[PDB]
Amino acid sequence: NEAGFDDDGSEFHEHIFLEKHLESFPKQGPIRHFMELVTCGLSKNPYLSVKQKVEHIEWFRNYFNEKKDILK
Amino acid sequence: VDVPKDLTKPVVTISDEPDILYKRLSVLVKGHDKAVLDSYEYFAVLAAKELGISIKVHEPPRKIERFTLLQSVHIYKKHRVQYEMRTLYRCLELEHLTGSTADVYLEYIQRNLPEGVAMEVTKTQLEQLPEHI
Amino acid sequence: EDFIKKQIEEFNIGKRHLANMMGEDPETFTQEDIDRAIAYLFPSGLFEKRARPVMKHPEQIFPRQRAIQWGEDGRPFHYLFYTGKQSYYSLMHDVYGMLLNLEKHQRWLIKEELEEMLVEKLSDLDYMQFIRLLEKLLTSQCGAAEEEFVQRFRRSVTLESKKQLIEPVQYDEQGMAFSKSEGKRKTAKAEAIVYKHGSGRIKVNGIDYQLYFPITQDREQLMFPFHFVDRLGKHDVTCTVSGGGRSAQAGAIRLAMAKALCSFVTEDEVEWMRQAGLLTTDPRVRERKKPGQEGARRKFTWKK
Amino acid sequence: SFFTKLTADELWKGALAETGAGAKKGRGKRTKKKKRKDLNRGQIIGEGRYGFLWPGLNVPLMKNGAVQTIAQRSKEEQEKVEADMIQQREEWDRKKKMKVKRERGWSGNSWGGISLGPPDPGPCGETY
Amino acid sequence: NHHTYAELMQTLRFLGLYRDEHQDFMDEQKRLKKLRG
Amino acid sequence: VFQDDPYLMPASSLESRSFLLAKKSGENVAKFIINSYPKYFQKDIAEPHIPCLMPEYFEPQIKDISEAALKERIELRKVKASVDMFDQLLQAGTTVSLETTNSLLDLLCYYGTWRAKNNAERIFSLMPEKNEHSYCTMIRGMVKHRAYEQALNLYTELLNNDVYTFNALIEATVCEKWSKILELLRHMVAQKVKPNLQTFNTILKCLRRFHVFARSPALQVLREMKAIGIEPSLATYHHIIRLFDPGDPLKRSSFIIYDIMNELMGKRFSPKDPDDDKFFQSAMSICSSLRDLELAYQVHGDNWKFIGPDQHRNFYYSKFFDLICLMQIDVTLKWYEDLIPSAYSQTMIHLLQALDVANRLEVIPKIWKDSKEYGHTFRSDLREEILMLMARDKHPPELQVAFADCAADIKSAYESQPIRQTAQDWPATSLNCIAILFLRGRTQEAWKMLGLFRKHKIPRSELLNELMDSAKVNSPSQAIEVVELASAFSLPICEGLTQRVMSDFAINQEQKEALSNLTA
Amino acid sequence: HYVDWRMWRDVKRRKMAYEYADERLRINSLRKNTILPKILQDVADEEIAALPRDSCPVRIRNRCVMTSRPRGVKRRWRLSRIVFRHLADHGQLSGIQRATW
Amino acid sequence: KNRAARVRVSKGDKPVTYEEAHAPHYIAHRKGWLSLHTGNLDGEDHAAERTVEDVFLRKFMWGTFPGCLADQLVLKRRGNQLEICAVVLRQLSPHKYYFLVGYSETLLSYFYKCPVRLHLQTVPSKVVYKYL
Amino acid sequence: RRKALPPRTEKMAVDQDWPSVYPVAAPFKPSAVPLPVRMGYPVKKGVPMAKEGNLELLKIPNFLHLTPVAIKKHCEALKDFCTEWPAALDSDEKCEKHFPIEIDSTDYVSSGPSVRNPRARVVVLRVKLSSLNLDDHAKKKLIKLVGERYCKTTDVLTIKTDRCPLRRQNYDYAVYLLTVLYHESWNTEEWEKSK
RNA sequence: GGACCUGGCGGUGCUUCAUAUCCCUCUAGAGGAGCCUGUUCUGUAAUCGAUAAACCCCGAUCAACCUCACCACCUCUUGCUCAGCCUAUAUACCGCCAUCUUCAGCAAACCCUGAUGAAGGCUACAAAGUAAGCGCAAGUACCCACGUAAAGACGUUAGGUCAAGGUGUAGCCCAUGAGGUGGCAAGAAAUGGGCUACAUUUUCUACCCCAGAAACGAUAGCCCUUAUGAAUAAGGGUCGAAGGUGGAUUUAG
Ligand SMILES: [Mg+2]
Ligand SMILES: [Mg+2]
Ligand SMILES: [Mg+2]
Ligand SMILES: [Mg+2]
Ligand SMILES: [Mg+2]
Ligand SMILES: [Mg+2]
Ligand SMILES: [Mg+2]
Ligand SMILES: [Mg+2]
Ligand SMILES: [Mg+2]
Ligand SMILES: [Mg+2]
Repeated sequence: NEAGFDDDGSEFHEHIFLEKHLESFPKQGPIRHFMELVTCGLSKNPYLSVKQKVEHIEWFRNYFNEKKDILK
Repeated sequence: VDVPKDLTKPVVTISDEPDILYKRLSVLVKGHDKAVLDSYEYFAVLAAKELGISIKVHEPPRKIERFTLLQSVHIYKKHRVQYEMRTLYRCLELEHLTGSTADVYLEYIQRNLPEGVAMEVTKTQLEQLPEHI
Repeated sequence: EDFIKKQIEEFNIGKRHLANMMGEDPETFTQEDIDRAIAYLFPSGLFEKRARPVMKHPEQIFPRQRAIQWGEDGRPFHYLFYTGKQSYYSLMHDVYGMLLNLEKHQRWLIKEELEEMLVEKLSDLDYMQFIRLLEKLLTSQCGAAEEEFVQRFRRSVTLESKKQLIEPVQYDEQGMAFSKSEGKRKTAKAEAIVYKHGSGRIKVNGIDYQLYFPITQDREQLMFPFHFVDRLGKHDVTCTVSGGGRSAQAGAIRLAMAKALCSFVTEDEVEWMRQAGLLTTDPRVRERKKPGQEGARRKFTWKK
Repeated sequence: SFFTKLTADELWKGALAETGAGAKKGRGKRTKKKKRKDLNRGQIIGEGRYGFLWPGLNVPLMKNGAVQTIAQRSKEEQEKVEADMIQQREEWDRKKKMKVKRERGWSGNSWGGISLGPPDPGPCGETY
Repeated sequence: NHHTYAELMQTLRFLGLYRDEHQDFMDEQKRLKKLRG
Repeated sequence: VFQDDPYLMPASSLESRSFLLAKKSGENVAKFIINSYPKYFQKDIAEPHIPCLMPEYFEPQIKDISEAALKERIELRKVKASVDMFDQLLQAGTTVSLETTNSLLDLLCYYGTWRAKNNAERIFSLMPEKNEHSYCTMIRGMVKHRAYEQALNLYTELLNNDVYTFNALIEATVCEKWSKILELLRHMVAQKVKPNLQTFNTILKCLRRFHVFARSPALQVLREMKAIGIEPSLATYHHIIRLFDPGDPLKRSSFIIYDIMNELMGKRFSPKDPDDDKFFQSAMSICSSLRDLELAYQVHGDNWKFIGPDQHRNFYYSKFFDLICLMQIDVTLKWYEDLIPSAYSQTMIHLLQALDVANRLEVIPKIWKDSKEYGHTFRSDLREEILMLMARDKHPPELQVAFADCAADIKSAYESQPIRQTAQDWPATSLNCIAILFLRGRTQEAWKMLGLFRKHKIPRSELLNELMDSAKVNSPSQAIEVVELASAFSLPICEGLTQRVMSDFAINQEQKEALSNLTA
Repeated sequence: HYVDWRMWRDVKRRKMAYEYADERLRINSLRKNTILPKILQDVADEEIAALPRDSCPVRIRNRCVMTSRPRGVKRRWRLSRIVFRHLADHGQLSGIQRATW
Repeated sequence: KNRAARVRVSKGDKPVTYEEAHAPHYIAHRKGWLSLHTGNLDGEDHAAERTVEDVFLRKFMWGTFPGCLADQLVLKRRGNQLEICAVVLRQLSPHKYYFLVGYSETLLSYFYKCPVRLHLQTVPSKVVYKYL
Repeated sequence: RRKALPPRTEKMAVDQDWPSVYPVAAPFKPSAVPLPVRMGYPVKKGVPMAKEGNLELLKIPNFLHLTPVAIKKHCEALKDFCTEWPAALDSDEKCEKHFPIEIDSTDYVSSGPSVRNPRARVVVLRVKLSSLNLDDHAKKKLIKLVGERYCKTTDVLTIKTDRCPLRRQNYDYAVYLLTVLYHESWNTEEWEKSK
């Protein structure tokens, strides 16, 4: 059922462990809470790949950085 | 009278790695015709016994999914028609079966499918313990 | 007509072909082998055997049709040809002759069977009058020729059993005799083992009935078999159950207890139980609901 | 759509309206009746707009013992074939629609002086 | 996509291989209507 | 590849050829439609992406001299290359890469005739940078597409400044020339090219025809090939077998080559030379001349691919069955009745004469019926042969029924085709035996058939014998109204009637006897 | 050549909703979140309000494939009840019979 | 009164085939399914796609073999393989038959990205089961 | 104009290689089949439809191929390729002793061109803790951590993995999770010691 | 105008029947009150159709926005469509069904009778009917051989459906077509089907049956919470009436 489509040799740890993608914010804030829940859901979701997950992550990063005016 | 002299035998190699051992191959064939399923499972068990492996058999119950539509087009709610899909299961269990035997047998059967059948394989393999534990 | 022999020889050839295919001695070969082979080679979910594929002997496939009843030209062979019912009337004439011969000396056969034995359609009234001739002939004496002539048509009565089967007793450890039986119901299936030497308490799934059935009518049903037999406190029973309805499980226990007691009990008392009517699975089950109406039988109000 | 399309016999049925109310009771119709037509027989499988020459069905496969290949029918040949098909359909429709001249017997719209030809032959064989 | 389906089948008809009887009927009645005005 | 039902069943070689060619034409039509409308099949519905199923893209991109040059070797044509050379020489005046120039020259030499002349005279403008590869590819092109003096000039120029390059050069030099051949071979072996023996194969192809003074040296050249130990002896061996062609068969060399090809068959083969297709056909051509059955059996894993074209397969099977017929023939007819559906006039003629020499009369009917079932119709050569061979016989009395049946079928086929005019001269040649067989049970058929024959004639001695036997086999008037008429027609029937009239014919009536007397 | 202009509209809606699917989900999560700033939730509400029409997955409808019938369609086969009954009676599809249970 | 995939009874001069003579409640009782796939079964999916491609190819080949067929199609999909089975008449030439077979096979293959094979049975004139 | 030759039925002999004439799955082709097999509802005073125009044979699946002789042939051919099972492994207790770690995946197969299906990712594994842990503190710890993945009636812990789309990814993640679970059950905490 | 054939009709006669149907009988219900959902009617700029039996939780196994086909307003003109049209015609149709049917008749092809007329063709201890074929039936499905489903022909209602889709005819083809904003979808009122209860066989508590308390009732309204959505539903607090078991008539078994 997977003759081809190996996800570019991706790895389970590359899918699940996003701590390396999580570097540009502390570990206590509400942005941290939100992104931790997001990473949880992503690791739970197998349908998408590490590519889509990192695009999601960069999306959130850029958005809350251009809306970084608050930090409340 | 025309009989070939030297039969072309394909190449085979016994790789240094050990083959994996499948504890139990439990296959489940779903169909519409119990006669088709009986012929198919007889075929399978005969091939397995000629290959020299044990075998078990049992027939799970027949499942049905039915639904109702309107018999007419515009206005008749009293009068409907019904339809149903009848699916029939047959389970084939094999024990103490080597990985290469699994490969050859499943390939044979997978080429030998009939048309209106689905085939659900469950492979159970026994393995040692990791090195990090 | 020659197509018949064509099909016969072709059928033999195909039979030999199939025997060679399946790998057996083509000479010794049977119709059950034929039918199993064609079922394995040509499965069919068709419900009717008439519609399922069949490779059968052509003599049995094609129905018998009357051959040419007259020669190449001129007269016919039989002497009733100019009327219908030639064979029927000839047979009735022969029967009348035999009957008057016996006079001067002094189960049945279905209409469809008679039709397919002959080569002509029949009528209800002529069938009735033929049966009347037969029975009035048999009312009086009959010789050997007449007896064999009548038995040529008379068929087997094929009587049924009209009796409740008996399961075999069994023996288990410490030399314990018993008898096991199984009962069913609408949606309840149970299996009960009766121990003869034992007596007193009764178990159900590991629980006694006194507290498993808070209601009294269930225990009344459980007691009805032993109460009728008079075998109340000398034989104990264990049982396991799987069902939804209370009264359903109760009736299942009743049937299983009776079917297990039939072994230990005498045949005459088994017959008494059958007459009592507690050894028959009631076929009644909740009817299907129909799509257009409100229930299994109730319809919406006809509003006029 | 292509899926919405369907076989032609039901189209002709629905267009003719042979049965359903017009026929029953003998009310009939005020002398209008659509005649069925068979386009399947009309044009052979070869005709198309782009007049590609098919050696398998449209052109003989071999010529002078030489294999053929796909080629193009130019505009002049295409319009020539189109005119040929138009005129052919015209003569087909002409031969279809014509007069019917049954010998006038006692009068028009009267079945008096007409003969049906000799009797029909018998089963044993008796030509009358 | 009925787009792909219908475009392919229209091109194939223009090729002259799939005799679409539905379109034949339609274009016949179209010709007759444009003849009758 | 062919269907299973009997109507679509191709029952002849030419029609089967046309059939699978129509199938290939449909395949080409499919290619055309897909490469004309790719967007329709662009959807990759299948989970495994397959370029074999993806639509095909020979579309030049936007003007881009470098990417256009890289796409040159992708498009596989010559107009793009002309335009690219134009754009690079006229306005740009620069080379994208020497490898690109080499590939352009490769393509243009492969594609090549005034067009070839122009393509070859438009390559000298190429930038000074022209290495060996360029020069030897120019030689390749000028050899395999144009005359040989140009290739020789290019080779001399290269010397002043590869295996199959020198192969093409030797082809050019060769295509009597003893000193030429010798010096060529000598300097070629002297150089360190170490060819793949394709040079040797080509020089053999050029030596296709010569006397012993080069046929026999080929044997020592092949022994040298074996000594160096390169050749599988797949094509050069077969070419020398063909060069053996011949006023007298050479049985010694024949046995030698039998043993050679015997060990070649014993060992397993691998293809290396594109010319192994003529191998099969010309090998069987030589086998047919040799005429040996153990030889045929020897010539008979996946080595059955070298047959290929239906023409070579036809020649092979024809010669094979011919040798088998002209070799008991029970095993031969067994092999035949086994391969007839798989296999596809001359072969049937050889079969008929083999059955004749065998005397197996009962087999010919089935063979004729099979030929008729397949494609035997609208030609009476084989009909004449079978009729003559079968009614030279009368020795089976019960088989006269089969005689009558096959005769009736032959006449049903004979009278099919009036419009063609070919059925008119068939009875004049072969009606005699047909009518004799019809006479041999039913007789009225043969009577009226001889009537039609004589009322179409070319009488014959066996025709006289037929008339006599028919007349003698009870009915004076019925015999007279035939024999007397044929006598009044021609003289030999009259000299036979002189005797026929003795028994009971002349006593009936004298008007016909008077006519006989007048004609006599 | 779709069946009708409403089918065309439905296809455009489906395509827009797909090509804006991820964004809609992300901003809807950012709206329905509870702990983040209410002003941020308001900004996200404004973003969703400024988004184009025919982009939400609610405006589309599970219409039929052939007859374009919105109602009376089975999600599995995607076909309308009339066409389903039609080709089932004709026995075109596989393993379906009348429920004479 | 119900009218569903059944023929109106005429005077008795109507040749009818088995499948259209029998009613739509004789499918499993006295008939077989024309198509054979697993999309209908439980656990699998893509049933809508199976059905739409079925009807498409049915109508396609019906319109590319006009006047030659004498029955509905029979489809046999064994895993990835596809097998078409038809019954036609011996009206046109084997040339045309084979050419159209190859053409349809190539088109189906390149369209559905599926391995396809086709088989057809020839008949002099379409069989008749009854005269309705 | 053209006429079809008579079928191969009379041509085929009684001695014949049915495995060779029907090696693989294919339609019925009555023209090639010699058997008079008919199938169809017989009409009053009638019989089923003859094999020639009886397309119901083609409607139904086909099993003329794959006869007992062909099965014997293929098994005799393929027994050269199949391997042998260890004779020492002849019981469930012995096999689970040799390799207590049981692991099983599964996947359906369906007719059609497409083959991918998300259920392919499913995998699970099973092991009895009676022999693997070799201690009691970590045993109590992990049996308290796991909610319902244990089963003491059977004395086996079982876990499922589908978080990753690939079967090999599921396998690797399950192995890593088991390893880290053992390593983290080895130790403890002070709030865990206080109970 | 006289005499007849067939059919319908008879508050037409005799006989035999009526299965939950005619009644007598049996039970439980509808017309009482509230509520949910349709229909009629009122108004609105605001779809459509069926609208006795054989419609009224009917097209719809769904209408907050697409669904939407209406309407006000704003734009497009070869317009996704080798155009399009939910524009008229179900009294042109196919396709799909209600219907008597809780029937058993319909009948090609022949023969005969009536003076060779419309028409009929029944007597079994037998006098002109023979009968293809269809259907009933049989058999198959579910748990049987019974039962329930399924099936149920020829035809009657120009029965319903051009709005599932297609299509003949007649029309718009700068529109009667297409696209996007908004609401449209309320009740002074009458009626239908269904839910709730009007009680102590009840209401509440744990179990579903050996107990203990009271001597009731909101799926309506107000407020709040949550489900999904970009923007009806379930739950919680309050309100604690009508209601006292039905006016002729009527339904199902
Ligand atoms: Mg109905
Ligand atoms: Mg007039
Ligand atoms: Mg929606
Ligand atoms: Mg809407
Ligand atoms: Mg409009
Ligand atoms: Mg109407
Ligand atoms: Mg019913
Ligand atoms: Mg029935
Ligand atoms: Mg009406
Ligand atoms: Mg919401």
